Amino acid sequence: QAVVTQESALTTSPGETVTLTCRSSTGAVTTSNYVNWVQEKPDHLFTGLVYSTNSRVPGVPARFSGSLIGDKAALTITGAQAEDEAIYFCTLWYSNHWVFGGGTKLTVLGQVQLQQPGAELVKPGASVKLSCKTSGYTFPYYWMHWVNQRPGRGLEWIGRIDPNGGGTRYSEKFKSKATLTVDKPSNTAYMQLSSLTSEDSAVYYCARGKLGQHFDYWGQGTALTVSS
Repeated sequence: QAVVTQESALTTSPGETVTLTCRSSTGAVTTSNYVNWVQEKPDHLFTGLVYSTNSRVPGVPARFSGSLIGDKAALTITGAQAEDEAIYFCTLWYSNHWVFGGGTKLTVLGQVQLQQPGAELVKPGASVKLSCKTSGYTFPYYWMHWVNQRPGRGLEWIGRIDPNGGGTRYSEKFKSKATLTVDKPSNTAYMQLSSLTSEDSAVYYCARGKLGQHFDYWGQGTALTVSS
């Protein structure tokens, strides 16, 4: 329902400081929105940088820091590097669903694995079960989220599953379309999509998380094409 707005693009130079912001259409961003910041490199390489406003994901360089500034959330890069040229997304929580910002292309002048099939091709009307095989961590200690991205459109949160208890939570838009399950013996999360139409053509990502700590590691996505 809400709309999350980021700068279209920004340009910085190595060694400089750059600030990206994340705005909520409903009012000020508070810590109750649990903003996460995720970085997209080419070849569908998403990595989480900050979770829950200000916590840095372990292993992320110290030059990344998250905070609140005025009514907005902010990602500050102090001493930017050429490798920081990428697209930066923020996510906000609204009581029961995540909403993605539109992303900021940052131009710079000058172990845990989530394995997804690269693509799928099915005729309309079919059902499919996408997979996400994990390694490098103990599977049932983390939730698994699913996110999709339609061509020319933004990231949209589908839902999550907790492998231990089994509990799921879905975005209203996807309740009739998607069902999340796990197979713990093989460290695999599944998402079943039913009665596919051409509007279901998109890249579908699995992304790791746990309570208060979401979107740190990502699969590379399954590009699903529905066509007759």
